[PDB]
Amino acid sequence: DVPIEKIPEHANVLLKKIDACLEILSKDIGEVTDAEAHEMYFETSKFQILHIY
Amino acid sequence: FYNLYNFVRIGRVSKYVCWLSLPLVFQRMWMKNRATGMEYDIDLENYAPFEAKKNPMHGH
Repeated sequence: DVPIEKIPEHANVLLKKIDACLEILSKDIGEVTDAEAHEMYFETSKFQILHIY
Repeated sequence: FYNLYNFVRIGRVSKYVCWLSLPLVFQRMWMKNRATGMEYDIDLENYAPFEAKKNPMHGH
């Protein structure tokens, strides 16, 4: 009950699905840059912080 | 000493707490000198000597 001409339609459907998946999964989260997350990297320096203005 | 105190600088709780046991050192320094020459009753020292040996009330 499934002719062989109907296969590439199914393949196209699944290609659309997996492409919709990979366009999201291709994205990734980079390194965090919030200073509040890294303030203790500077708090723990071997010298006190110079607020120079 | 600079290394140790540069690390004390980085602490959060110990650098404000671990010094509170230090006055106790001076307490001992003062009380020891108070006790080196404290005048006491001869009768109580002969009747109740502190941690002296051969006191039967202690057991030995």
